[PDB]
Amino acid sequence: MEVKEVELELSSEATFLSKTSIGEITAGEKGLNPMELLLVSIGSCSGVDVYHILKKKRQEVKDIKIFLKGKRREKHPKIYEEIEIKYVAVGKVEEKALEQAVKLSTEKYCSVLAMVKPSTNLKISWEVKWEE
Amino acid sequence: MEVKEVELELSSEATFLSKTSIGEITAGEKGLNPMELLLVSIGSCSGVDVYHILKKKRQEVKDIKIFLKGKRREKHPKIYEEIEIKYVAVGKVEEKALEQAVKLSTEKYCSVLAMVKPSTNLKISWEVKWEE
Repeated sequence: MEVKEVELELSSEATFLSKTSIGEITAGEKGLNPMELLLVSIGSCSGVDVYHILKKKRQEVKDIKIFLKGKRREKHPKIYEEIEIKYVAVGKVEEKALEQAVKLSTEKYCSVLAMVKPSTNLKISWEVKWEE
Repeated sequence: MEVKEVELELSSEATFLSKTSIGEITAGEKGLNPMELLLVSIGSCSGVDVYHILKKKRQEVKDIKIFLKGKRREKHPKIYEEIEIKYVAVGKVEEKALEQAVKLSTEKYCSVLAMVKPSTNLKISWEVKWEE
């Protein structure tokens, strides 16, 4: 069982300097918004999967853009009732390759997404911009 | 329904520059680790709750340290089978005040934590270091 550890310490009002393996970032009221960070966590996790999968399937990736939008419940806790994720692959990428990468990631490989899926409505979409 | 939005773009191999409301951070294989970021997201979210609650209940906070440890499943998706969160309040803080803040946060206010709770075993603990 791989162990992941982070440590937070108050830096400013309701804000925390957060120590991770690569460095420290400020998260909180006056720093990176916590719920936006959750989306970044989801996007990067899945993004890592899509990148490796597209590469394994011989696609030529010039760039990968991932857009995430979350709609929060109005009452506490204000979790995301819905999360929209749109994947845009740029380069010589076949739509079928991107679809496989997205589905394997969202349904099997991305750990962050697997942890929140049961608590929200996930809407996934994707598109390719063929470029040389 | 408040809407939160972030946008990611490939920056280096399997890494993404992630645009949020305060700025951009690198998340991925060569940047902030995605699963460590989830822990930072959880810690800061809850941390924001604890800070405000302790303040409302007239406690004199000199500092707040939050330690999070996650134990991941060995098979995909490698979600956290367990997440340990330890809250340390420093200053003129009564243990009862910290307990109330932690429980209200973990059971009602923190949105990030509410989204992953159903998928893992959460172990919460706390302590105060009385300081003047």
